[PDB]
Amino acid sequence: WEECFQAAVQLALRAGQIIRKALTEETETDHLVEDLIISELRERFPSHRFIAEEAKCVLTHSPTWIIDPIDGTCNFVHRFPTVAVSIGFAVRQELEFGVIYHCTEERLYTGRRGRGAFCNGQRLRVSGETDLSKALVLTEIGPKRDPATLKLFLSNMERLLHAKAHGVRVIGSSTLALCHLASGAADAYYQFGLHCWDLAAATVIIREAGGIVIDTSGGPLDLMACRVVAASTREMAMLIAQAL
Amino acid sequence: WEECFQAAVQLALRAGQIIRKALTEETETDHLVEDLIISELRERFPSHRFIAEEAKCVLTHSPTWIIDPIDGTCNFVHRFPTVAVSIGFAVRQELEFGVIYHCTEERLYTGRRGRGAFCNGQRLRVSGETDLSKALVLTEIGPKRDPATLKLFLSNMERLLHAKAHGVRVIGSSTLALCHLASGAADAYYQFGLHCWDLAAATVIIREAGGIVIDTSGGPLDLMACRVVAASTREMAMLIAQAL
Repeated sequence: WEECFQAAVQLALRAGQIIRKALTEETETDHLVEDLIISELRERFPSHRFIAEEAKCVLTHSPTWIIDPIDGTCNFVHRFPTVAVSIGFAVRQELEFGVIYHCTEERLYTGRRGRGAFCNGQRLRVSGETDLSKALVLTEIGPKRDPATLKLFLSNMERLLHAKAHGVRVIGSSTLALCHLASGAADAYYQFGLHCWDLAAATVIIREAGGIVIDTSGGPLDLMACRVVAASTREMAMLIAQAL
Repeated sequence: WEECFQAAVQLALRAGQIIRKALTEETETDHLVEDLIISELRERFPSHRFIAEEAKCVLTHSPTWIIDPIDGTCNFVHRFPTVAVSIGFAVRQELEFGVIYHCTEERLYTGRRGRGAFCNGQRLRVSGETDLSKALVLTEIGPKRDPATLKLFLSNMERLLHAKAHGVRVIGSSTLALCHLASGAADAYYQFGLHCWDLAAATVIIREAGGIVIDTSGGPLDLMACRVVAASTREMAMLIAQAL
């Protein structure tokens, strides 16, 4: 699906341009970026479907765009330089390609079904680490600050920390957090209550890099489940969904 | 102390390229960096003292060097690109200059007392956030994990999130975390069990940047205390401090 993949690449970094020059300044950009991507993909393929924030995440069987104009909202506002656009694409209720741009570091993350995953030219591949005790695991807080998700939050980290994890990292971006996964920079990821536009693109990439992406339970991924376990190995992934 | 400062700067940079180098492969470097700096400065200023990993943080009034060849050790071995070199300087029992160089993303942070703070030649200024509820806070698990130092991490964390804090960030580099604080991309920092060589250099940069660096307890910094609270505003430092 080249013309579309190319539309994704071309837009992800034009958006990525808009956000870099925006970060220099001292919600508008979001919409700007949103309405940029979605209006052009729209009347580029007027009959395609979309799934971005602006129930649920119900993926049909038709060619669907799954978009997050700005991932790293909060980071943006504090100008924490961990900000991203993520454009995923599905066909036949399968994830086709993904394109995730690190606006700051200028790293185009791409992933096509069966054709591998690359960051800036060269190929990516996960780690294969299977021993959780030797692993660097990623996760994120969340927008919602209810005492039930926050207790949750603290519950899973203890489990992961009592699971004897090498180190934990939370960077304010699930999209980039997972791209770290895909490239080997980390060995596992988890999170509850996260929308699927933050998931779609990263998954094809993580998969194409040789990794695994499942439901938190250890079962298969469920886009509407709003959760994830992404790992370097299905072993690692299993250890993580077990703990918690 | 112009002579000295450019000594660390050139070593932070020398060490850095070596780090970036060695990172390129697929901890002997840490020794290479340790020597790389302590050696030179040793010959250069043989009358000086060294505070480094090898009582520990007993600072006199003599001209003393506080060094961490590599901050972000676990990150190194994982290839997680959050690794830093730390060379701090004190004279007459006060912090004089600090130099921190994000090896990978190639940033040389510096700060000299009276002479403000910088990164790559641009003047740094703390954020100026006093509203803890609007704060991006950074911390670190730390070294040990013995249950003692691991349920504290979760008590602190739980407390912080409990205070309706914007977000939490752990990136696996104390000095880099603390540099973000200087830059303005974060609002505060807190940690229990971090050594002075991680903290000497950063405290200088945060101070010269307009930030406040204090003891965990709200009191002033006690370098032999292996703990810190740093923040954009004394206002913030308190709201954090009175959460702990």
